[PDB]
Amino acid sequence: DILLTQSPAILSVSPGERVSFSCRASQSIGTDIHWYQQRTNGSPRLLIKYASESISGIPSRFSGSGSGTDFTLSINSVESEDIANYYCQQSNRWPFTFGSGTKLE
Amino acid sequence: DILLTQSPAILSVSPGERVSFSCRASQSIGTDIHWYQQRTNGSPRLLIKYASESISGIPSRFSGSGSGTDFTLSINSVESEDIANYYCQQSNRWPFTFGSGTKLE
Amino acid sequence: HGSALHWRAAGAATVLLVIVLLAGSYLAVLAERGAPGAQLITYPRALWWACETATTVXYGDLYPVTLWGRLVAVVVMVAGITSFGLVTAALATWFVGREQER
Amino acid sequence: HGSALHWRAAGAATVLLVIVLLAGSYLAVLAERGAPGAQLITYPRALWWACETATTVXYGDLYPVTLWGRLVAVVVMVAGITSFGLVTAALATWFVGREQER
Amino acid sequence: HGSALHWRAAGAATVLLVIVLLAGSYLAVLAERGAPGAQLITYPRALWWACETATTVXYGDLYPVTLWGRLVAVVVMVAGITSFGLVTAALATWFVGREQER
Amino acid sequence: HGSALHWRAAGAATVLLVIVLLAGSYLAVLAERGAPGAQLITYPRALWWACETATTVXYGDLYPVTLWGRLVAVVVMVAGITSFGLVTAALATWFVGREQER
Ligand SMILES: CCCCCCCCCO
Ligand SMILES: CCCCCCCCCO
Ligand SMILES: CCCCCCCCCO
Ligand SMILES: CCCCCCCCCO
Ligand SMILES: [K+]
Ligand SMILES: [K+]
Ligand SMILES: [K+]
Ligand SMILES: [K+]
Ligand SMILES: [K+]
Ligand SMILES: [K+]
Repeated sequence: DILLTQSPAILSVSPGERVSFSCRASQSIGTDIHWYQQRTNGSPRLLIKYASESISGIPSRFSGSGSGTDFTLSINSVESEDIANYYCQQSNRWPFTFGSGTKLE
Repeated sequence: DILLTQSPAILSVSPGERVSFSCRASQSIGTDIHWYQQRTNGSPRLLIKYASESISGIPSRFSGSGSGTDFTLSINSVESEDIANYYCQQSNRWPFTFGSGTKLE
Repeated sequence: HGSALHWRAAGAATVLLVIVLLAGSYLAVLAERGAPGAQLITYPRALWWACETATTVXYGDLYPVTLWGRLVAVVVMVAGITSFGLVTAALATWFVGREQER
Repeated sequence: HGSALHWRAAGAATVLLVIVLLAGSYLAVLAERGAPGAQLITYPRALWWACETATTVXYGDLYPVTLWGRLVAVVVMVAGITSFGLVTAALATWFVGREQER
Repeated sequence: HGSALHWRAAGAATVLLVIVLLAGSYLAVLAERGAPGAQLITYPRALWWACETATTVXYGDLYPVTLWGRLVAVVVMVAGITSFGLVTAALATWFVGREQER
Repeated sequence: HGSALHWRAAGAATVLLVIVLLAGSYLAVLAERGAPGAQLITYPRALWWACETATTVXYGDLYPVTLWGRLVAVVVMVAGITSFGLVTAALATWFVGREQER
């Protein structure tokens, strides 16, 4: 099955900087990657679908990019509410799989 | 031809644990992998066909998973009769080939 | 309703083809999910796949790997080929009648 | 038996096509085994390959690499194309006769 | 101008097909640029893609990944299949008339 | 020689198609050699490529990358599609005449 690798597992950044989460698939999956945010004791929340497509209700500072095997989730000017775990998910091949997750500091 | 690599060659496990044999192909072969069991001085016996399909007569603790290049044979709660050599075999491309085998301890 | 049979059947084949494309998309996804490595597993691209399948184009970007996915594929091919063949037959009938009058 | 010739031949082409698909599947595997790298080497997927070949779809998931596998392929293509073409011709004949009566 | 209708329509389909190929090439590139990974993004190969698409060949070397690129593709397929089908219908009408005289 | 026109033309299309397949094979190799990465560069597989191209199958195992290789390809497609379409038209003419007698 498709392995999604999120490295590093922890990103530490100063308030206001631009941060980039990395997601790498074990094989080409076009743009079939989706991003989720999970805060402490919360349910996951969709941030970006199909690598770059924005979702209504999500702050404009969230963006996504990449295609093939390497994907990036970016936050322009990180603020306190962005503190959470970030997961990528592929829907290119069955079964759907999740990345291991990156924590934001 | 297609090389199938079974590593490690020997798996040592406590009676009752879940064990996983690994089989890796030198190229993508979908789910065209089959698993065999050979006990001491015995003939090989089919356990799993097409990566995950079960065979009648084989204990339910035997299962298989994987697709592409990485395949796994699993035994839920290993018992004494499971002591044998385990081989994978591909039928995706001619000629059919065998893995080098993993011994269970 | 006494309009030409060849145009009625052609219309019927078109409507039926659209139904096959939609049903084919649905049934292919239903069949292909559960099979490791399958790519024909979301509806939008499944409809695109159905189109190239019905026209016999295929490109190879998407295709079924299961027995039931392939059976669905064959139905889509036949329905597509028959439909276009029925249009051609209708066109011939039109031209033949008009050449008699000419 | 004086039923319409075009429907008889169409039926005959269909039955013959099914025979070609089954024989093609068998002969392709027989031809392709022994050639390193060949993928058309088990009967179930060989029949699937024969279907997409006869309809001219293809996808590119399977294809012959040997001389005799390719010859078998060509027979399957021609039989498929001819069969569907014979159905279309039968449909035209039907429509033409019915438009005369109309 | 009282030349045979089937030859006029065949000519019209050919000219229209050429227009579809050129417009299809232009619109596919316009649609596919902006989509990461898209290969149908320069005009010369887009015209080549349009040709194999209109003939239903496909090879799989090029294909659209966007919604609008795929819609353009479907138009190209249908226009291609209809055009060739219209030629076949015209050929039949010719043969039928000539066999009556013979 | 007063045999049916539709059968004569069908025979002519077949012979011409065989010529196109052989000439296409030769000209494709001549065109594709000199282009880095080109796979359509030896005659035996070039003839196989011509066959799947003329039938519109495609598989995607072989295809031209040059301008002149692609032009040769288009000629092969059109000749193939026209030839099979001419056979279908001949079959229709046969069935139509026989249904009048029936
Ligand atoms: C002919 C269409 C039938 C679709 C059946 C879906 C297959 C179920 C998978 O077990
Ligand atoms: C026309 C079909 C003949 C099939 C022959 C099989 C090829 C034998 C391989 O040496
Ligand atoms: C039917 C052809 C329409 C082409 C439209 C191009 C798509 C624009 C991309 O947003
Ligand atoms: C229409 C066929 C012409 C073949 C010409 C070969 C191309 C020469 C490469 O410079
Ligand atoms: K085709
Ligand atoms: K194809
Ligand atoms: K392909
Ligand atoms: K056709
Ligand atoms: K095709
Ligand atoms: K293809």
